[PDB]
Amino acid sequence: GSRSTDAERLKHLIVTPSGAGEQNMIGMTPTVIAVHYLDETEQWEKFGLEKRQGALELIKKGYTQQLAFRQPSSAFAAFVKRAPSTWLTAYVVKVFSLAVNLIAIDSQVLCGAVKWLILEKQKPDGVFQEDAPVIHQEMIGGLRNNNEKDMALTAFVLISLQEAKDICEEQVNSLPGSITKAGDFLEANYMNLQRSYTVAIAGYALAQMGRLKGPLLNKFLTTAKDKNRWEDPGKQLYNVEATSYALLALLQLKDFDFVPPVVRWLNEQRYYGGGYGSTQATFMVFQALAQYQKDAP
Amino acid sequence: TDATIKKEQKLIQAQNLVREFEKTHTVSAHRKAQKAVNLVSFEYKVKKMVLQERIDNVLKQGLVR
Repeated sequence: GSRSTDAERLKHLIVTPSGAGEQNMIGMTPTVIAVHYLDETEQWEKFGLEKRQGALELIKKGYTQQLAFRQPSSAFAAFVKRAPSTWLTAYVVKVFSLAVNLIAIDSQVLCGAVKWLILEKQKPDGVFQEDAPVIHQEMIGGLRNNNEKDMALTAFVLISLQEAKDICEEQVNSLPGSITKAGDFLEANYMNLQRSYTVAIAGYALAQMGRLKGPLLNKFLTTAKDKNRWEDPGKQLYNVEATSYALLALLQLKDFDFVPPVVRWLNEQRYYGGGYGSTQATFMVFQALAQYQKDAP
Repeated sequence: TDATIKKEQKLIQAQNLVREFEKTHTVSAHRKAQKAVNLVSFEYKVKKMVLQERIDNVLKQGLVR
């Protein structure tokens, strides 16, 4: 273990959700993840047990407001008559899955979205496609890049499906095979990957299904710069996001020998989330570190 | 129909953990009970609400560590 990131650095993450379909999720992200992170690292007594209830109310409030954007199909978009976003619907899946520990979450809402992605947006080769990009391109983190898009997006959607699996097992029959077809696409193409970001994200996707091994694992691990980070020329934020996915992959692998320099690089970023364009870095860095604090010896 | 047993078990798990939240009022227990509840089938739509309502109530009371 390493020291937990100090609660005080996280106070600004307790945020009102507002706006429409997209921006309501931008608001919901930080409070969701800050409560997740603080619950895991047990900082509530020495910080404000009662501020937790307030955050729980805000989360309840984002969830509730988000249902006003649920389309008949079970998909999501900024507005109810907007064509539904594959990325957004998968992202609502990602956040609500993590919030099952925190508030009432309706399975049918969550699994409905899962089912729609599989049924509507997955290709026969297992790729997921976005037919209606979100307005808020700053909220999709390193996916905003144009290269390696089918692999980055497919890994992103696959990750949501894997995080919804326990909750949706009994009601989405198609789910296990959808997971495998997506894995198949990622595995077949993983070795050709050029981008550190795509390597880290597809690596976490693959690892969760025990498919990151052999030459693919070696690819994953040797893409790290100095054994501590996954980075590309671009915004630093994508690199904190990619390194956080890579840490989740390491944790899945139980590669605790590789872990500590990666945790030290992240901690030394002093990246406390929040702000325009921070949705993916904020969610992912705190998901990763909470997982790290939960798992690591 | 192992699928009946699963659903039946989710229910007991949720009943058990909600009863236990009610006993300790911890964040830890809250988290267990809330997930458990959200895991119960719409098949038991009724007892699911009652357990959820039970959770919200322990939350009104207030948590302690």
